[PDB]
Amino acid sequence: ADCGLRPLFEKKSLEDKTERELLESYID
Amino acid sequence: IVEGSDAEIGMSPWQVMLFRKSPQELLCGASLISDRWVLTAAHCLLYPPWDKNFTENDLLVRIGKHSRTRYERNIEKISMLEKIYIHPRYNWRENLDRDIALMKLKKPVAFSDYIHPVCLPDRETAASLLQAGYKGRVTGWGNLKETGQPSVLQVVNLPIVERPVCKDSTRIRITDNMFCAGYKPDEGKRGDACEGDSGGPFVMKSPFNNRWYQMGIVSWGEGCDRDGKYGFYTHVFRLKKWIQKVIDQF
Amino acid sequence: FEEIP
Ligand SMILES: NC(N)c1ccc([C@H]2[C@H]3C(=O)N(Cc4ccc(F)cc4)[C@H](C(F)F)[C@H]3[C@@H]3CCCN32)cc1
Ligand SMILES: [Ca+2]
Ligand code: NA
Repeated sequence: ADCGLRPLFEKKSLEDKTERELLESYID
Repeated sequence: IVEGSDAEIGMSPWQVMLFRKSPQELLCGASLISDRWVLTAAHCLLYPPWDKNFTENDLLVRIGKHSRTRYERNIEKISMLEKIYIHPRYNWRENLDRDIALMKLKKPVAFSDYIHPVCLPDRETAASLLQAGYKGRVTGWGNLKETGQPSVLQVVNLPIVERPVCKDSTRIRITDNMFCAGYKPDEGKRGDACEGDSGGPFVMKSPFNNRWYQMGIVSWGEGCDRDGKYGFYTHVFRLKKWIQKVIDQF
Repeated sequence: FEEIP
């Protein structure tokens, strides 16, 4: 149920240092 | 991982190290997909041209790790294998088509800040995210260069490449069960998986539900981080019917 | 590699 939600990141609403690079590439 | 960077703590809590018992050495990467199941590349376990044919009792799974070589007391968990399942149509003779394997753990692993499963894509996930230019992330403890070894887990983000570009980069026959990723010569950024990283995950963070999905498995390449060459990845969604069949049955 | 217990 909680797959893919990292305890030290998404679970506490913190972002890692490079995930924004991924997001920015998701343009369509 | 060539031209990557150190991972942050808990950044890839699904990352698994496949560890040979004797001699003690890194065999491959892998991922955690539930408390009981680990996903990897078939070639990590079975590759007859190099006389590779591991049995369950030959390796251990180490989960929750950051340091490559240290025993990370009170953090990592070491798990034994109950059974290995290799795709029955894995084509080790030719092009590594269907390069996928599952491992069932003897006991379920407890989740923690450092240990947590990744999602597998459904059809809609794959259609939305598997697009040329979209970037995913590859992680591992493999070599830092084609021709040394990292102190801690490495990470690099890489764009999915257009299929004709992938096909034109190699003499090997590419199938629909593969995709490629990496930067082009003209793009100025670099990065690739390398020896030690294979079997590990290529993940993407869905911008719709903010979950990480394992879209690929590090499968093959020619050298590491060579200009005009790309890493090839097993297309997880395309093999999900087999994954489900195995988990449902066993 | 460090020895494992
Ligand atoms: N992205 C990369 N640069 C990259 C990814 C994976 C690999 C893998 C596999 C890999 O590439 N192999 C060689 C190979 C490639 C294509 C084929 F059709 C057949 C064989 C090996 C065979 F066993 F699969 C694997 C070994 C195991 C350790 C590293 N390496 C090397 C390079
Ligand atoms: Ca070709
Ligand atoms: Na390249």
